[PDB]
Amino acid sequence: PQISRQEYAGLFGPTTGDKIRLGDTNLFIEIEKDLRGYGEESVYGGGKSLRDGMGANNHLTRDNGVLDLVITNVTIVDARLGVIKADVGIRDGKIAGIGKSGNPGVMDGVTPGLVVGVSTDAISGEHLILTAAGIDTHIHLISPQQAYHALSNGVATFFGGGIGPTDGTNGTTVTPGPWNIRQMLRSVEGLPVNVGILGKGNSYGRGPLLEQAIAGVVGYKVHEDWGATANALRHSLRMADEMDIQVSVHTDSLNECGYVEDTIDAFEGRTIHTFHTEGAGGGHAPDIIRVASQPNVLPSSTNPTLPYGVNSQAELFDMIMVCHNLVSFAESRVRPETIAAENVLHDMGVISMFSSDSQAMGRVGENWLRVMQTANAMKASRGKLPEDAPGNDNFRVLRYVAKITINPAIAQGVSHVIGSVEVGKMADLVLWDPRFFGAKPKMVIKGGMINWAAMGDPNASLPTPQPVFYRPMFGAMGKTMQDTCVTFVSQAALDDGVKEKAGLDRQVIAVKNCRTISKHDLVRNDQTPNIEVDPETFAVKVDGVHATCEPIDTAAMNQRYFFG
Amino acid sequence: PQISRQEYAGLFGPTTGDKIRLGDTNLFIEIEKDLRGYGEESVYGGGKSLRDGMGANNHLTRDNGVLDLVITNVTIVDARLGVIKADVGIRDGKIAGIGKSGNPGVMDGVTPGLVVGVSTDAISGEHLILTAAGIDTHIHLISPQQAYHALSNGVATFFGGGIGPTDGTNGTTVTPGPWNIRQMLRSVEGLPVNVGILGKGNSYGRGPLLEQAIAGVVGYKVHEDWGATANALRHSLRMADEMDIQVSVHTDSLNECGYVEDTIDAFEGRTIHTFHTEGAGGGHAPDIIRVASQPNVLPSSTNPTLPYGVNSQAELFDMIMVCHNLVSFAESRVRPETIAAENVLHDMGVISMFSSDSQAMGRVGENWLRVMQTANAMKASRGKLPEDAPGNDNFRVLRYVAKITINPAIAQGVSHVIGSVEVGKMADLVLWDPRFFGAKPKMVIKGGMINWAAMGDPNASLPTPQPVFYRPMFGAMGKTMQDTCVTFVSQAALDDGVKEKAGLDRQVIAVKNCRTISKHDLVRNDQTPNIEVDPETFAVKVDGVHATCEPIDTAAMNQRYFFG
Amino acid sequence: SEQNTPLGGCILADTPITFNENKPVTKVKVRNTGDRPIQVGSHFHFFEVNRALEFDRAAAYGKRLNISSTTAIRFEPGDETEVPLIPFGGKQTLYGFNNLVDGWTGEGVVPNSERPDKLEAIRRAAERGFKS
Amino acid sequence: SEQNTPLGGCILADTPITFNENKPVTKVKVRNTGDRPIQVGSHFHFFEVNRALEFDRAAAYGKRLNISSTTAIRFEPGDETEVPLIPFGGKQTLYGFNNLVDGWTGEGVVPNSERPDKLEAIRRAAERGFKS
Amino acid sequence: MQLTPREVEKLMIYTLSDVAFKRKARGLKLNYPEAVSIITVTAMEGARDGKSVEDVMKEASKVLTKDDVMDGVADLIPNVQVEAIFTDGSRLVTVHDPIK
Amino acid sequence: MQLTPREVEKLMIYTLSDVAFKRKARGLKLNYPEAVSIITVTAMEGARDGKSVEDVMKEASKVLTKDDVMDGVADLIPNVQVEAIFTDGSRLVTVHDPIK
Ligand code: NI
Ligand code: NI
Ligand code: NI
Ligand code: NI
Repeated sequence: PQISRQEYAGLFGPTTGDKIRLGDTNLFIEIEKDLRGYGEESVYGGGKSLRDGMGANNHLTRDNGVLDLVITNVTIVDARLGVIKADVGIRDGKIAGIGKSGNPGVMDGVTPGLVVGVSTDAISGEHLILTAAGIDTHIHLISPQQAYHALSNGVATFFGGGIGPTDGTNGTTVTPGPWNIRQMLRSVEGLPVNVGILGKGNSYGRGPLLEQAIAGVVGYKVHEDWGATANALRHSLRMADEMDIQVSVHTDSLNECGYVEDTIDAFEGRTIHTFHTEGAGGGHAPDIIRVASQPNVLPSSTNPTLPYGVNSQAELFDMIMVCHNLVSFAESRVRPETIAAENVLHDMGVISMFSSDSQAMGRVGENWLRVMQTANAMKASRGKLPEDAPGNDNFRVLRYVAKITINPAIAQGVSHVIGSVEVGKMADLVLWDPRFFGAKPKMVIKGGMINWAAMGDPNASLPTPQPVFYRPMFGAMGKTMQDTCVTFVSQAALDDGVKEKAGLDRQVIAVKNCRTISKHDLVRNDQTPNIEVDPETFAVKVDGVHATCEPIDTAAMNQRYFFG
Repeated sequence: PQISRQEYAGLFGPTTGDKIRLGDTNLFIEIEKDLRGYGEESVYGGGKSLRDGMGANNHLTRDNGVLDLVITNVTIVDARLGVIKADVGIRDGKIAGIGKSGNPGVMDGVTPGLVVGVSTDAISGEHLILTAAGIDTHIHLISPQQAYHALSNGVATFFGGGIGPTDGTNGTTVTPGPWNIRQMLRSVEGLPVNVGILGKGNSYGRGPLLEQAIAGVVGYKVHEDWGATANALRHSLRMADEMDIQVSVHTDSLNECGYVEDTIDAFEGRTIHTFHTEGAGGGHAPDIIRVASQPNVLPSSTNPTLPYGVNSQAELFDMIMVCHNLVSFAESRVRPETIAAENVLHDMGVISMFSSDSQAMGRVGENWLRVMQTANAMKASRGKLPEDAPGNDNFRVLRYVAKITINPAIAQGVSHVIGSVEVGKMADLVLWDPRFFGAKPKMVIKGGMINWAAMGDPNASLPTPQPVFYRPMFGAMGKTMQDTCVTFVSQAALDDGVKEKAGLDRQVIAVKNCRTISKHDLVRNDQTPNIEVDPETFAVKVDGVHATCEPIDTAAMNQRYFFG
Repeated sequence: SEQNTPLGGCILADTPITFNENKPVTKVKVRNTGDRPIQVGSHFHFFEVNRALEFDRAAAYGKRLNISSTTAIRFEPGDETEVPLIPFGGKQTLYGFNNLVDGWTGEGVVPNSERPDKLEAIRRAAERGFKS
Repeated sequence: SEQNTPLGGCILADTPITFNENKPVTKVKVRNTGDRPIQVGSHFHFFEVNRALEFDRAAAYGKRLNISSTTAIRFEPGDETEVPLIPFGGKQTLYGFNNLVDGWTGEGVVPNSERPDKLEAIRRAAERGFKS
Repeated sequence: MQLTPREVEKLMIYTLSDVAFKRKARGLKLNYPEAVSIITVTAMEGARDGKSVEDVMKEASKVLTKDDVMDGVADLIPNVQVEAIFTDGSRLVTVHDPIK
Repeated sequence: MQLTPREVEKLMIYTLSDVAFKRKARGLKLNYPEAVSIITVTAMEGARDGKSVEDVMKEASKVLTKDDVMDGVADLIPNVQVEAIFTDGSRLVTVHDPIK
């Protein structure tokens, strides 16, 4: 038979050629591909297709590869797969398939591995967007409660450091030394997010670095506050290459031991992650932004400058002046010209990642929000990216998504296990209502279980009655919370028995592929142009073109959606 | 700079748009894609690019993901990847990557995972074709020496049965009972091919089937010789579905308990592998070929009828009359009309696999030879397949390749580990000279080591001096031969500790995904047309069209190449 | 357009969706002979529907309703409706429902005869009380 | 054509191959001042070639010969040849050879100055005996 | 007072609606949370006042207009549901398309 | 309403400031918590009202005097900080020496 699109959509959601508005933004995504045929559509319910002997197989044991979970008729927004409509399948807390789910007994075209059976539960994705969960590379471990704010914006992995609210943690992403590391590994067992910890890089010999490596860190953080010296850099990077771990940097803002060019030379063409690349959050003043030209630099921005708004200068000024309990350090630190420039460079694919800088100038619960907010402000000011397709904003959206998903993963050497909706990966997933995209998710799926969700009255006759607020779920409960969460570590540590030694019940996974990567390995954000900054007026030129845009008055996904 | 194609080719072999003649055939393959850029071409030698600190990395330890082996500048002919030019990389006896190999320090565009280093050895693929190793699903375990004949035509996996030259083995692919199975598992430890063993299916209750399942079989073989009854079928298939193992069949030639239609009904829409689907090798006379219409049937032909030649009728006649120590059984068994039909159906994608029937009417060392011989006879008679591209024979070639590679694997539930040149798979690979394609390989790579090769005088000053003949290599030696070879088993067996119990040093891998598959899951050979056979004249109609072709006088890759 | 779409809204293309196009269609006449409403879904094995439904049961062997996945047809007491039927796909292996088949429902290979397991099924329906 | 190709032969297209197109080219003049032949390959760090070769060594810093991968240039005794030079790609990290650099050979970020590690390298060449 | 989890949870509603009612009275156009609050409490208070489910439903579907909300909020609130304590017990109230 | 941890937390502020504003209107001199509440909500409400960070800052630095607080409270409140949701997003507001 023949059915109208409108009727089809109502049953099954949007198909190839259909367009979806991402909130109250002016971004419109379009479905590129529909992997789940027509006429044999898998839906859970009374009188529906995923019933016994019909869409569901009723004779196969689980060891035949029957699924543990299926997400049906869902729109996948992923930086590597693009914008597709598919069934998604989970087995052993891993993504087994993307395609057409059902029962091959009674159905043509069931994707191998997507057999629904006796073992299978179901999620109805018809009117939903599925993303990879975000990854926040710049976490200060000041407060355990950050995790909750994060899960509530669709972030489920933390990279950083600290030891609670010490003055060192308030300023840097460091967990210093083997005692403190051990302690912190043990603590995070109580958190419903994945974690990897960073160590203190400012050391003269190998000894003090190696120490922390074996103790379990995934990285070394080089910070001004503890000394952002050439020495620090050099030894940190040399060790890193030895240990297959990452190095992150917060450069010398004062220009004490050098200018940016000297820092660059301290990198010695070695892979490095550069936090708040613009400089409002720290770095060689006015011109740390020039590191975004280099192939060995994996650049990030912290989220308080994105998007650039009318209140942005006022805020930042006042913030530093309290951050550093303080004026010529101030107005040199806080530069309208470079902030605008950061925005543009993002849109170009020259700054490759978003981050929070949690409770050290940024907002742990706003990375997915701000990303979307930025994409939309930038469409307005610049129009369509050249690579956009005329009818849709896919190219753009997808650039931005890479920023909080696959790119962070790649940077910290965990793209083998997390960061994209792809076969063989850990199911660290987020479900969104389009109406709420970026802002307010439906749920978080954390190791194949729902860990976090928007839930109303537990006494009510439905799950939807008011008050609806974010709450832990069963994956967040008991021994499952550890079972479903990863503690990232060094291979050195893994090999030394960190899991036993530290007594960790978390999944313990070795970071890998941190040192052979470059800017060009980054997804949709692989551009290395010439960047020039004017030491007087702080004006930024990118391949000779002035890089600016005007501040926004009104943000999307903002006062409409939030009481906060 | 600018270089001529001809000069380029001489250095690096063929690139995108270049065409290669497969032997003395009229088949021409064309390179679809070139994955390994231009100007940074990785080659082993004195004064070349894969030297220390240049194309090769000299500072990374192996745990950074440096390769164990690299095959450079090679033309990949694979049923899932197609016809591409790439670097191929091996790590931990597995395919880590297909792309551009080198040193990211000094080179742009190195595929992740394809870092060449201190750990890396090299193979020069410039003037070579790389295939997946073939898989022979119909092996009679009559003679251990078959393995050598197989390796020498590019086959490295055996599925079948037997117990040496017993009358039961001479006729069927059965290893009957738990004692015999154990024995045979233990024996094959001495063979340089992968193996999975088949059991005897002709049983009334579950007991006798389950027995063999736990003992380690991957399948049950239902044969006339031991009874090809409805009972047999039914119980075999029911068990199979329980055990996630396969069932293969050799049907009742005499029509004793039934006609083909009754056999079909005994299958009870359950997945099944049908040997010698044409019938010259056994089966319901004249019309077993009609099983190739059914979605649950995974059809195979044995190799003595392919290609159809002028001596084919004479041979086969006389063969049965000795096979069965014997005339109205004979001329009903041996039908020119259905033999021609088999040839056509192959070319259509209706018969999905080639097989040998080793020393029980077919030729263990001729599967790759005959496949190519068939493709070429068929091009001649039929012309271009409709889906062929005008300038090339890729569509065709690739259909045929699927027949000895990925399709067998899928049928026996081992496509997860073997059968295609794809990332994450066991490196079970064959290297060929185009000049010799299908006939005479260069080498076999068996679990990441070279196990078998064409080697001349071991006393000589080179490897090439005469006499050149096939010889075992180091992968075929010592404890490595077991380390690099797989013994396929049932999950039941695996779970019961077959490896310990039987004392096997081989890799022991559980078969999986045998029962949810259908004809449509097969690669390039997924067609289910209407097939009709005339009970008088044995004429075959396929969707109403007479299915015939004329016999060949002269085979390609034949008397030019072989003394045999 | 884009200027008019609500928050999270969809802009749908025009082209209708065509489903089940290849599949051969059998029309059967269905009367509900019970006192209570009967409703049947898209993927149910029509052959095995509520005993109280009276239709040509033989014709529904291996069949489902040729309607949209997930939807249903309602048969109110004492009413007659014509319904389109189509065969199941895949392997045509039907386990469970009312335990009438618990197997293969395909045609097999012989045009202008019935498979005996079909005739068995049909006989068994009759004496389990499934109205034809 | 196809009718004319030998067994295993190739039918090559016409279009020439273009390599290293983006990369900036430095021409240097090279004299072999030794008594023995010197031959240098495509991926060798030209800066670090045989002491007996006399050329503008500073100009070869971070450079390779702009020739076909795997090929080489032969410098016979007492002969002079001009050679095209191009920078290395990737990370521009050069370890080993004659232990002149054992690092980063990039330009860095300041147009119309030299990085000091480059000047170090160049000085070190001079007093290890590498002729300029 | 022996407050149960259900009782305590309902304090959130009361607090957000008080803020919301103050804002609406300043002429502010309401957002999503705020609007949902006002509809929810209207129902709840009706229940307490002794009305029927039917009657409260009407009442709550009429408290807010398109004008009173920020553009688009309607699209965000297709229905509101709350359990309230009626004379005959706890009952679910669905309020259909409350922003007309 | 899909309340996030940040949203829920802010209800505490609203509840304490309502109490605080009632007390100030009785002529009670405010304590530390109470005073911090009133300054905080003033900012927050400004944000919502559509003002600039600059403008709310002024407003909040002027709501309470020395007279309105208990002796010494000033010494306890050198600055107040809150994140509010401005038209352009969430922003930090520092209010310098609010009790003058
Ligand atoms: Ni920082
Ligand atoms: Ni920080
Ligand atoms: Ni046979
Ligand atoms: Ni046989």
